[PDB]
Amino acid sequence: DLYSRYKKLQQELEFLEVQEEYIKDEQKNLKKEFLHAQEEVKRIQSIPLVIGQ
Amino acid sequence: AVDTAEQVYISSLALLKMLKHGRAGVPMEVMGLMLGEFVDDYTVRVIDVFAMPQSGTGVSVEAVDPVFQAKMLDMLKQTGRPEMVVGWYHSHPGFGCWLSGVDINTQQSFEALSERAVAVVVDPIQSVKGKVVIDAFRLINANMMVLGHEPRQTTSNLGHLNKPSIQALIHGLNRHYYSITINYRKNELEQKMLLNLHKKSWMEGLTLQDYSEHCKHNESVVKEMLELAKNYNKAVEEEDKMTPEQLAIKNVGKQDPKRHLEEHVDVLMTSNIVQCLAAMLDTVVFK
Amino acid sequence: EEKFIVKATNGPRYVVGCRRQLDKSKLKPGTRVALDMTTLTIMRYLPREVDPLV
Amino acid sequence: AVQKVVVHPLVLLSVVDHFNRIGKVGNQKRVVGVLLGSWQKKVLDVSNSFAVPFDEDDKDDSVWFLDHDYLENMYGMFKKVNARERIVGWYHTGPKLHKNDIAINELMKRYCPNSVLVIIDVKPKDLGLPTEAYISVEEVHDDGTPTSKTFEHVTSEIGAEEAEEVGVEHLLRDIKDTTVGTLSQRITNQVHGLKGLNSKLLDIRSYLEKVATGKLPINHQIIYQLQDVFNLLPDVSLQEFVKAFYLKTNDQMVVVYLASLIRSVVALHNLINNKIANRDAEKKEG
Ligand SMILES: [Zn+2]
Repeated sequence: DLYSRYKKLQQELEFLEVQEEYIKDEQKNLKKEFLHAQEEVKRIQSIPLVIGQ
Repeated sequence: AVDTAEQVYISSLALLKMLKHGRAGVPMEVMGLMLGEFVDDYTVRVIDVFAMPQSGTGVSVEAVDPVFQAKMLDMLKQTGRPEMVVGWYHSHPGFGCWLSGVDINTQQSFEALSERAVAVVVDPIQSVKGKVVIDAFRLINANMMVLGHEPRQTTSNLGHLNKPSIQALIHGLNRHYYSITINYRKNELEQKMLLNLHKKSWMEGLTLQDYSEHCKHNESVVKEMLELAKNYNKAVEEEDKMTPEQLAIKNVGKQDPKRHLEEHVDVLMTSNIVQCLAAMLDTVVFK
Repeated sequence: EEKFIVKATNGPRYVVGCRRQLDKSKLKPGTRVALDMTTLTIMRYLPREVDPLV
Repeated sequence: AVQKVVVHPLVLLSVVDHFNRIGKVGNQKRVVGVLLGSWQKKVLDVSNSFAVPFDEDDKDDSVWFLDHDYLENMYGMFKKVNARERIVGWYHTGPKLHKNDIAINELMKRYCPNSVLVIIDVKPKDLGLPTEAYISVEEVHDDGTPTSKTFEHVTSEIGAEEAEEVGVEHLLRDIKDTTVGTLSQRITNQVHGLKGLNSKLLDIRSYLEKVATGKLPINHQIIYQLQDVFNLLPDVSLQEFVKAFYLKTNDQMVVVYLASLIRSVVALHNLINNKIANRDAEKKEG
């Protein structure tokens, strides 16, 4: 238990280390989707329209 | 008495033919015919789609000329198109994509040969250019009113069939009139030919022509956009001079919907074109 | 200068764009023009006249 | 006469159909399709097209098979359903220009008006633009060669008017729009050197091959203008352009001040909320 915490903890080192490139992928992809949906809802607003009050 | 879970395969052929046919989708009633091949019970594939000449009567069984239909179909049979007709399509502008009594009567008359009788109604007139969501229609048997309406298995895709959730047409006229799911298909030749064709449709001829145009327009035209950009920057900073007073008084709650941050980030993104194209001028000057 | 406000005869008002063929000569305000049902493009203008001036 | 043309992707997807309805027979030759468009205006606009059964011979190249009744029937029915578009020309999917194309094009030169020619590739592996508009006009040559049909390259663009952009954008769901900024700019600035590298590198090798191993005059006269324009930039000493580097580098300094100052303004809300939120949530947590 005393000495096993090192090598047992290394599995948590790998499990937490593997999340770096993952959160890189999410933060680099979800903003591309943010500008995709942003331009998609932006292009809905068209110039030809009716004027009310 | 048996029913399965059918799904209509839609390629880019019928889609683009319904887009050109939607551009020719004048208020006058139009006619069209879908073709394909029936491989099994619960799948249907469309390949060949053409248009029909307009008539003063509009969508009707009398407008369908059997010698013209069979003539064009025979001319498709002598060519590399050995596919039989699978259904007929049309356009319903303005009054909604629903089917009138004449349409359900010519559908009842045209479904005597093909048991499936796929029906598609395209309406790009009031549909925005953001979505091109199209739906396929079906005819239910009048003798099935005693038993369940649609004994269709695989109820998972009904969540994808719930996207057209208009509160008047779907369940406003859902009695004796239901619909079916639609999926697509794309091979590698359409993926690379159409993908590279669209990227090239957004690119240049030699791809090196219009680069130096902006690289050298940064000194002539963009300077005006940089001065005006600084005019908007200062035009916001004149209020950002007043912001530390409110932020120095209340500090509780937000009342101004303006963020003043992402707009300036975008201004920096437009300003980084000079930095990104400076290396381009370095390459053009170098070699 | 590219996109202006139009006033239809029926009463509802709209806004349209500029067609790549025509220029800003006839695009000045005070001249009755014509529109299209699709995309609200402008083909040409409509010169005024008295119903009786003809 | 015509400065530029407009080709919609519908006809090239109809070439995808040309590659779909083959039937796995083993021929995959240069299937000729009847190109349609609007020759009324000075600019050419292709809306749609169709095909005609076209078969050649294995050994003899001068063999070509067309059809007049199928052309008049498909064009008659297509004109009956849509009279706004008429015949303009044709196009073949073969990557190489054969000699028989003067006889194939000559039929639509006699019966139809001046036909434009488009050479594309059977495999979409070419990075360049697949469409090249080749006008069928006879030009006078200075060397004295008899007047023959000459295919001059006319610039082309691939655009969609109203619906095909929406259909392509919905069917792809992978391509991105203009999206000015970091990614769309830096991708072009990264792969552009390969976009010119494959073209120039792919051309000057066979060019240098045909320099020494060439005969059957390839119009060597235009090579003088080629090397002339290549020698119109004789490695300028950059002496006069130094002040231009001071101007563009001064604009670079402007972007430096804008980035540093504006980002320093953005640091306000972050470097304030980081303190006032953490210390108040901490002092009020318990
Ligand atoms: Zn109607």
